[PDB]
Amino acid sequence: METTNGTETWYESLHAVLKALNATLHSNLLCRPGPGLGPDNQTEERRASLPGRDDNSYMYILFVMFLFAVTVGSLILGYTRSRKVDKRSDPYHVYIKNRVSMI
Repeated sequence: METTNGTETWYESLHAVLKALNATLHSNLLCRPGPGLGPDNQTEERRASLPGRDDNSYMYILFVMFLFAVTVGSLILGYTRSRKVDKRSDPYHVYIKNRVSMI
C-alpha cells in the first residue's frame, strides 16, 4: 500500500516538475533562431590581407614618380585655377611703398 498523494516531499517533486515546466515554456517563448541558419559546411576564415608590392606595381611607382613632377605643375595651376579665392588688394595697390606688400 503506497504513501499519500499528500506528503511534503511529493509536493516538492511536483514543485520541481512545475519549475522545469516554466523553464521549457519561457525558453521556448523567447524565439531564438535555430541551428543551421548559415551553411554547416561554413568553415573558419582569416581577415582581409590587401595586395603588396611587385615588379609591375613598382613600375607604376616609377610612373607615379613621373606623374609627381607633372603634379608639381598641376599644384601651381591648382592655385592658379582650382582655387577660386578672391584677392585681398589690387596688383599695383599692394606695392605702394609706405606699407608692406601682402598677397
